[PDB]
Amino acid sequence: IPVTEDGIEYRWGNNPPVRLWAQLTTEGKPHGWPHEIILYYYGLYPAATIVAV
Amino acid sequence: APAVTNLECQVAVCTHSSDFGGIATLTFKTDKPGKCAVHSHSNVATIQE
Amino acid sequence: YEHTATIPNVVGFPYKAHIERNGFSPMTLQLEVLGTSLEPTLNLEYITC
Repeated sequence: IPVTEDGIEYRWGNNPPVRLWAQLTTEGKPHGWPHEIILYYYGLYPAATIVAV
Repeated sequence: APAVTNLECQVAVCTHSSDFGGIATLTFKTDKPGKCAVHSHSNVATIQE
Repeated sequence: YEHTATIPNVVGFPYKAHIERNGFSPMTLQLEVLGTSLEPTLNLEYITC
C-alpha cells in the first residue's frame, strides 16, 4: 500500500482500526558537502526540486 | 518577576519530524524565582510547554 | 541500528568501535577475537598401512 504524509487506516478482519502515516526520512547529510544537499532535498518532496535546479 | 536581563540560547539536539526532538537550554540573569510566560511568534516551530 | 566495521583478523587484539548516532549518548564497543578455527573438507580417497 502507498503511505503518504496524511494518514492510512486499517480494517483487517474485526480488529480495531489502526492509523499510520510516514516520517520525513530521506538519506544523505543535509549539513555537509554540496553534493548531498541536492539528494536530501530531492528525496524529500520528490517534485518541485527538479524545477529548482 | 521581570526575569530577562540578557538572554542567550544553546541548542543540543533537534532530532525532529516525529513528536518533539528539539532540546534547548536557556541561561540568563534573573530576579526572584517564579512563573513566566514563554512562546514563539514564528510558526516555523512550536513549544510544547 | 545497523553499522559496518572492520577488524584485523588477529587473536588477542582488542578492537574499538564507537557509535555516532546522535540523539543519544555516544558509546563504544569492545571486540575480542579468541581462538578462530578453520575446518577444511575431506574426501578420503584411500588408506594405507
